[PDB]
Amino acid sequence: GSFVEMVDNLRGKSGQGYYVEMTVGSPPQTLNILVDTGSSNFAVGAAPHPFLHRYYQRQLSSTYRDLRKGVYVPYTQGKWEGELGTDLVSIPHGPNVTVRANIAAITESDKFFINGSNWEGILGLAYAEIARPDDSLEPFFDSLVKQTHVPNLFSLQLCGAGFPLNQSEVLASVGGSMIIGGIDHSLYTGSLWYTPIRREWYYEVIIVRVEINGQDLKMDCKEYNYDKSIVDSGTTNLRLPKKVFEAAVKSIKAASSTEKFPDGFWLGEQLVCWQAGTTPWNIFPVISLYLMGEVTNQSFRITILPQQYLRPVEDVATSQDDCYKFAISQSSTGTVMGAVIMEGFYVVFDRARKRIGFAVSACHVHDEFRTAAVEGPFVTLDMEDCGYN
Amino acid sequence: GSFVEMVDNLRGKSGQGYYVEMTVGSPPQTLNILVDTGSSNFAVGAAPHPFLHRYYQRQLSSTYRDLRKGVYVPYTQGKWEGELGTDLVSIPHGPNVTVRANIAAITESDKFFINGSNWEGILGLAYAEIARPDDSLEPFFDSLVKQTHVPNLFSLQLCGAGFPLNQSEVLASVGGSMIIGGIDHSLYTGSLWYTPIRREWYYEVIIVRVEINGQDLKMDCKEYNYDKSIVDSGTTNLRLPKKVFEAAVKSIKAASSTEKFPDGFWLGEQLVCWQAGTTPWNIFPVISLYLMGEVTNQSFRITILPQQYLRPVEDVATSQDDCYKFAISQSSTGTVMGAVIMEGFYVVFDRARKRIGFAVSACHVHDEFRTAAVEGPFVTLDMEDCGYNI
Ligand SMILES: COC[C@H]1CCCN1C(=O)c1cc(C)cc(C(=O)N[C@@H](Cc2cc(F)cc(F)c2)[C@H](O)[C@H]2CN(S(=O)(=O)c3cccc(C)c3)CCN2)c1
Ligand SMILES: COC[C@H]1CCCN1C(=O)c1cc(C)cc(C(=O)N[C@@H](Cc2cc(F)cc(F)c2)[C@H](O)[C@H]2CN(S(=O)(=O)c3cccc(C)c3)CCN2)c1
Repeated sequence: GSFVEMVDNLRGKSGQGYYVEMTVGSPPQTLNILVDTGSSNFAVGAAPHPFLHRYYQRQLSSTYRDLRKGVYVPYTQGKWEGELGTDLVSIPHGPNVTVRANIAAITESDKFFINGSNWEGILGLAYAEIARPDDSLEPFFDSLVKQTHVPNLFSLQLCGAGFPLNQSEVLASVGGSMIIGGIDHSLYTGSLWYTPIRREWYYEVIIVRVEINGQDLKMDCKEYNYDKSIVDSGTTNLRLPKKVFEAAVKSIKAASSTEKFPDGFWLGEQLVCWQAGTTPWNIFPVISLYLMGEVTNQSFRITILPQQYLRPVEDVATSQDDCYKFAISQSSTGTVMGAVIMEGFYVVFDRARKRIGFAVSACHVHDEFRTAAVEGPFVTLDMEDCGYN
Repeated sequence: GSFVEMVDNLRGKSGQGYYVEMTVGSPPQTLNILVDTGSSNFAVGAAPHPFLHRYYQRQLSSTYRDLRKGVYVPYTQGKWEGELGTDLVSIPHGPNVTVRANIAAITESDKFFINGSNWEGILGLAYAEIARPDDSLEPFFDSLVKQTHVPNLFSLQLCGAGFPLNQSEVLASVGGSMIIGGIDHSLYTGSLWYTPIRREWYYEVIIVRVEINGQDLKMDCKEYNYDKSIVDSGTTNLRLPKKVFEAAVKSIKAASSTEKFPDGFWLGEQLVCWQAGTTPWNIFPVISLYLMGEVTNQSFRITILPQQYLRPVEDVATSQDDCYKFAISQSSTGTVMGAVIMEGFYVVFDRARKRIGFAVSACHVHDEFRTAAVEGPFVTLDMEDCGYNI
């Protein structure tokens, strides 16, 4: 019911990622690790890097075991080269257990570490199927559950501030909670609705309908999941398949037409600013994503506000204006429900029952007139046809 | 060949540098000078040093003029301290002119002079912007052009032997040509392709694409010129920015994977040897560097062989094996197209038209199956974006 020891154990923000503290080796080497539900490798910087002020020093760990094998891991954003091995790992603000897990010691990288993010590694929480080099390299969460009694489930509450957080602020602020092995009821309001995990590789789900301010985008639902739809804390934006993205932007533009913005804004590249406190939230539409339910021909929906899809950023002039970037972008690899979307909800990755739960987050940003929502049920047919093959 | 007097006026090798003979003072004092397109100061040993068997003696020159000013000049490799002055300078196997130029008389140095190199000074041929102490100290070539009718251009043909040269051999062998004021057609084959000199300080260029055996390295082209790319005869290796180096080595290892080499080899530190005549050139890939062309959206490429990037060295046991060191290394100061790269081509430093020309060298080392090349044109867009801006 409650896991006080794990509540508020996350820090960070949508644009730089959310991270949890972990320790590797003996004696314990503390490192901040990016929580990534969109990959399956546990890797840490293991050599000096301009953006790192600390890294994993294998020669100083008595429990380090060298697997005598290198691995090359590229992501959409960047990539790293690492040396595989194992060591004892713990989560200070997590379950009171120690696990021997696989660790990729990063020796070379390109556009992977983020300057000023405060994290030095990544925690891939997805399934073995997409682990590199292959599925024989057991993911951290799998080792955790196998070696301990911790229930096969974790939940994430990512908290966007709603405004820019400067360097010192983001280091001192609570970014959210990662409850390992349970669900903490204080992190959400209303009811939890579950959508099935279609297949166990990414946390894959199926979107069956999309609305912009109640208006049906009206596309073949297969387009929404081409070539897949995933829940990914390791990606900032809500990324949509090319065809869906173009349709969504046209609709969002139509709904917010009382004000015109440069193309660069809609490309998610340039920011838009308004005098302090005057952001016209009301001219932007809410976005509803209907997800397949656990009951036959039943679906539910999660609704996102512009407070979620417009990401706060500090103005180039550090002025007092409230500025933002459009956090919805085009994808060529399916739908990616990133951090800005997760920030509106408490998300339960129920691996044990092969499902993902959504509930209104106790820390989501909104205004006096609208709120994010998770509602159901709705009658929906042939939802399995929405999945891509 | 329209400049027979300057053809074959160079001696030396990639590992110790190529030098030209010059005279300074009245009466003329002969000295061997390192040809360095990577710096802009003309300086000579002017005091006894263990590695010098001769040096500039100012008190014996009636035309020596003291500028009453000292200067400290450090390079990545080493450094020297000297006293500035001017004197009359000539190049015996060069244009038939005498010019008064600035000369830094080296009185102290650290890791600058090389034992057995046979040179006693350095000729910085780059622009005034990087001259020490500042750009008011006119570089030698600028003085030469201003005081004479020599065209504002020089060309270099650096000739690597393709095998080790002992002390005696390196002293009697022709190391190449420095044509002052012109282009000698006998030093190259095929056509000359020109890339723009981006800015006049180092001889800076812009690389727009890189291939290893035709396979695109596929990096943002800005990486190739971070923070700059230069043509430098004063450096042995092809030096590449950290990330480009890592990518290049990975690809070169992949292409030559039928043979495994120790990390020390790829670090450019230890040599690898093969039984005489059996070097497996064919397992190593050719490397192509695409350079911005003179025409809009057009580029050309220069391709080098392992015969260029594997530098011949004498075996530690002076055996009959053919040994080499990997002559590609990482840099934290941008790309450096060093001597091992220049050895594959005839390079024209066309200062007058702010461009650098490349053509297959008549003396590049190759085998019966592959040759170095300079080919074009290729359609390339947004090349200006490949250049780096601080
Ligand atoms: C919070 O976000 C922070 C800001 C700043 C920097 C990145 N970033 C983004 O918003 C952003 C944007 C885009 C367009 C992509 C990514 C992206 O690749 N994320 C990765 C994790 C990651 C986070 C980083 F911080 C840097 C980095 F190198 C990578 C995630 O694991 C993606 C990976 N892919 S896969 O097909 O490659 C892929 C598939 C299967 C296995 C692997 C190993 C990779 C699938 C979806 N899950 C992140
Ligand atoms: C053939 O090579 C022979 C073998 C044996 C010994 C050196 N060497 C190399 O291969 C080698 C290696 C490395 C890593 C560096 C150098 C290097 O500094 N070369 C210098 C010239 C030089 C040659 C020597 F022989 C000894 C020596 F002291 C220096 C060149 O002018 C470099 C200098 N820089 S700057 O930023 O410093 C620099 C920038 C602007 C002004 C100055 C004054 C210095 C820019 C690129 N142009 C040479």
